[PDB]
Amino acid sequence: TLVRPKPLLLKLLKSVGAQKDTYTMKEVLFYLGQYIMTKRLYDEKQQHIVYCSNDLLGDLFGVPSFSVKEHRKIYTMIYRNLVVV
Ligand SMILES: CN1C(=O)[C@H](Cc2ccccc2)O[C@@H](c2ccc(Cl)cc2)[C@H]1c1ccc(Cl)cc1
Repeated sequence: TLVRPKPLLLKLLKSVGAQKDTYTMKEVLFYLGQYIMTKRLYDEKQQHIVYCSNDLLGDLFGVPSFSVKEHRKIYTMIYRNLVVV
């Protein structure tokens, strides 16, 4: 499943080295994750928790925080920022 990220997500992916306009979900998650890890949006004590308030990611996802353990929720928010090819 190749997807085409909407402007805002494309901007975040490319901010961590992404170069294409089209990607597989695994590549999206990889860059999305390198973005979180690079910025250190996660909590040191509760490392599965992400704080993205006032961030590009918070804008993207529409939430102030989320847990990486909630896969369906993460998939939902990501899907809202891409069109499936
Ligand atoms: C599946 N996956 C990844 O591919 C990347 C891996 C990565 C880490 C560092 C540098 C490059 C690539 O991120 C994973 C991950 C990110 C953040 C947290 Cl808090 C936990 C796992 C994890 C992940 C990516 C995105 C999201 Cl929203 C949740 C988890």
